[PDB]
Amino acid sequence: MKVEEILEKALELVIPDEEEVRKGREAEEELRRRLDELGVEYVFVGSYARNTWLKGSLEIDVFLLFPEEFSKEELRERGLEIGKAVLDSYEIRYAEHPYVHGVVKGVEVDVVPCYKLKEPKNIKSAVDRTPFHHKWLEGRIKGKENEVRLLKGFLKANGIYGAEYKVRGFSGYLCELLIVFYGSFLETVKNARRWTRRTVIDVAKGEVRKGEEFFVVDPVDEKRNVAANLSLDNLARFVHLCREFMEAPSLGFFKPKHPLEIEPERLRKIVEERGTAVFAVKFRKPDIVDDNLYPQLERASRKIFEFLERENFMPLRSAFKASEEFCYLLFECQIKEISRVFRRMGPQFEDERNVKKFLSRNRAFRPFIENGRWWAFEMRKFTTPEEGVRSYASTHWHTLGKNVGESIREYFEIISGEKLFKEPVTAELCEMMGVKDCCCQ
Amino acid sequence: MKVEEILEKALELVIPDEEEVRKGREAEEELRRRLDELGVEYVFVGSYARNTWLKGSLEIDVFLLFPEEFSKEELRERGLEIGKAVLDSYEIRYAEHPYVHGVVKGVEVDVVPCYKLKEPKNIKSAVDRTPFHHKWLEGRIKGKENEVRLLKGFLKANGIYGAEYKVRGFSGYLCELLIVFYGSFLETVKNARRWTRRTVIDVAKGEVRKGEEFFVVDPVDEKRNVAANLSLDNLARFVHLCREFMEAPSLGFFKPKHPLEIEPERLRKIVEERGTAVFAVKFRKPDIVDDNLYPQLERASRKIFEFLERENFMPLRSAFKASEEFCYLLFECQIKEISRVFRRMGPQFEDERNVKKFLSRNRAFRPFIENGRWWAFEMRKFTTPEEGVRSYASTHWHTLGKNVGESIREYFEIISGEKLFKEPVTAELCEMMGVKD
RNA sequence: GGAAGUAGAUGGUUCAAGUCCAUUUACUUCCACCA
RNA sequence: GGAAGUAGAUGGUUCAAGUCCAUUUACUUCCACCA
Ligand SMILES: Nc1ncnc2c1ncn2[C@@H]1O[C@H](COP(=O)(O)OP(=O)(O)OP(=O)(O)O)[C@@H](O)[C@H]1O
Ligand SMILES: [Mg+2]
Ligand SMILES: [Mg+2]
Repeated sequence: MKVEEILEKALELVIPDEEEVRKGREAEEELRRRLDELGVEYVFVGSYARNTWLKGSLEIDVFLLFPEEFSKEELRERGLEIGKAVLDSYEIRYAEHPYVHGVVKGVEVDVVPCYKLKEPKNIKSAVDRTPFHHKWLEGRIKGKENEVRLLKGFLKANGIYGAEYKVRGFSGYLCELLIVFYGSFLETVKNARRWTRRTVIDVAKGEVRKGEEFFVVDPVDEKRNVAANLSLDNLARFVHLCREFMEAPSLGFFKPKHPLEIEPERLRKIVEERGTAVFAVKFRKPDIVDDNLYPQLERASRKIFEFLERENFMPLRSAFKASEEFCYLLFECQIKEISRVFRRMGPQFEDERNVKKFLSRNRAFRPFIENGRWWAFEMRKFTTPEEGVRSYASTHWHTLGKNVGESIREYFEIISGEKLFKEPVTAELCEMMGVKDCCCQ
Repeated sequence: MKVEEILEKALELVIPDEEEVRKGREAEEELRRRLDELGVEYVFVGSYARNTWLKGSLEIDVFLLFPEEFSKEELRERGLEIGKAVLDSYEIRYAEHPYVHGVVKGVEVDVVPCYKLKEPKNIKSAVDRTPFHHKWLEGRIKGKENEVRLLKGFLKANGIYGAEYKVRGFSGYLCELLIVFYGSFLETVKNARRWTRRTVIDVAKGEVRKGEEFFVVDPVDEKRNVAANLSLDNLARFVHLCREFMEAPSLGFFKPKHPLEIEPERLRKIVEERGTAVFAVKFRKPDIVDDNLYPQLERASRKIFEFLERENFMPLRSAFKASEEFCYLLFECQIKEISRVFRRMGPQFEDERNVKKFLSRNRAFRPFIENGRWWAFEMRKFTTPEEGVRSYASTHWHTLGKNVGESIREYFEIISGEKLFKEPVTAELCEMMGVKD
């Protein structure tokens, strides 16, 4: 019931069992053999090399150390070559930096080429700091492995673990740095209660200061923010979570929640009670990696939200979902239907030439004078948010992300009501609307 | 059919025929006999005394001159007493300054008490500059009185004659100062096309200058703006009217625009086409003079319009109507119905104590973080502008004018649709909506 | 692919566009995919 | 009766509103009712 006993039981959730450890060790042995046989230069890095990986998430990182002189294309060719040669099976899928993902003896492996630099200043490939991260952490993280695993488990259970665009949260490496800086999970959590959007953590200097934004200085590269891709809102969520946990510590904070199946009827009743327009833009998912797709979904949904705000539909929040074959951009608005008529501002009464020009247009209704200015009634070409978005997405597809917008150009549809509640978007609708009691465990 | 021809056909509408001119003289005969009987110091002033009133708009002005020693109360009692004695029929209804309205041999009369002071500066009673107004216009208006009639008829036809709150247009006295200034109706109309909201007209100096506001300076009182009560919008409407007349002169500018009757069903159709929420607050009309009522209706309208704005009902315009029994506050809104759920801004995430208090509130839905701050979903008590206004008027009756607010306190209703279209508000709704035909 | 920045060009909307909606050229940086 | 200003005294709403919604005391003009 006290934190210490909570943390004891939480360890059972985050520490790999021996069987998984063994499986890891054997795959490592086979990998070393295959790599030694190739006469190639490599280093084991990341959480496997440092024993800071989470139970159930074993993945080995092998880095291939190439001459700095190699072209980016040579780095790609050789890296991919070696990767395919040493893995039992493999997939090649990446946004910018080339690497091979695959499996050795049932264990997942990233085989990543990088440049063998003397110093990680003026990095040549995106991943060149990673060998230096490992060397910096290796003799500083000893005996703190399980503190790292607690922080990772805590973050993961609360959906803010990982720096990738799909999460915009805390990387593993960031977790390790925090644990070195504060000494323990408990100390990190206690101090994070006092973090601000201006907090700078400089682990190499042993220092917390104030800057322009939240910045965790990489001890390997003073210019690098390790928390560069942690969103303001996810920072906010972690700070609030640390405050909640200290107030009432519970094993529940390490237990992930999953969305409940909600009947389309609970949904109908909820939307009816809210009195809002709830609708989605649906279109075929571009065949691109997550790290390209997610910022494009984010862009498309903002541009449309922004359209809905300037057209006076009073959008509340938006959300999105990428399924296997489709994407959905979700919106909720306060205004289900607006009037046809609106006001357009004309010139001041003194300005005769400009008043003429304003009055020259034929309208259904007479212009009028109000507070020394001419005004006119005009008519909208749409009166519902759905009609607005049909128009907007048809004509502004191009501004909705490179691949998302091109897909929307080819086909999109607007869905609402039970048709929507039948789409795989109920978790996102529930979160968007702040529906109580729709998640469990 | 050119400009000067239009102006001459216009005279038949503004110049009183000799029979009503005679009607006035023998009422003035009977007035001077009755007043020349109690002694009484009195002086005929106003438009009758300058010969500048409109055809069929004959009212005589008689001013009782009282020594400056007379109290506020004795000016009232003694002045009212003389007015009652001298008039065949009489009514006593006023906002501040006491007078008697009545009839003598079929002619309307005002009997007005005032202080006979030297210099109309540092004024004692509200009406003290009027006899001096007349002493200035005496000769200066001779041979120009028909140009005055032309201007008054032009303003009267366009709903902008009169300085009273019901109108907020041009006073008869102002009309005479303009004709004295510019020389003719035509010259006034020609020049007024170039008036701004900043124009200052000083007749005593004989100049048009640019000042802080529209200020037609009284020659007998340079502190006083004769156009004090002319609304910016009615100035704007006159200036435009002048531009329209000079661009294409017509006798139609001198005839009152037709009432143009619209039946409930056509009005209904138009509202449906606009897609707006159109409704009224109806209540019993306070038994008060117009000059007290109309500023309160304006205030009530504005206060409710501002409520509708901040409640996101997107009001377009408002209007009001006073009948014999009832008053109506009319509104058109872009939003017929709003959602029950809305967003309310909470504190920045760093502020632990305020977040805690923000989150302690009992709500139907879970609060959320957006761009570094907490937000709550909250639930409205009303979802339509009619129910919103019902709540507002019940709760804020006190802020809606002294008497108008008191009447709303005891009873009001919100009315829309066929029921609203049955009410005598059709003129105001058409004006509000810019309805044509 | 997304974001930030600098120096520009253009279309549309409007009585009126440095100001709103978009389109576009160059040079900068950054982030995600490994950590 | 409405409006503008000078010195304030409250209440309500809100996480917090010297900034939102209202209430009130004194002084000081102004406007409409006649012109
Ligand atoms: N041609 C135009 N059409 C529509 N709106 C305009 C136009 N020009 C200016 N505006 C408006 O003015 C904004 C541009 O800022 P700017 O510096 O011109 O102030 P401003 O418009 O002159 O404001 P104000 O008229 O109230 O002084 C725009 O956001 C827009 O709302
Ligand atoms: Mg790994
Ligand atoms: Mg008169």
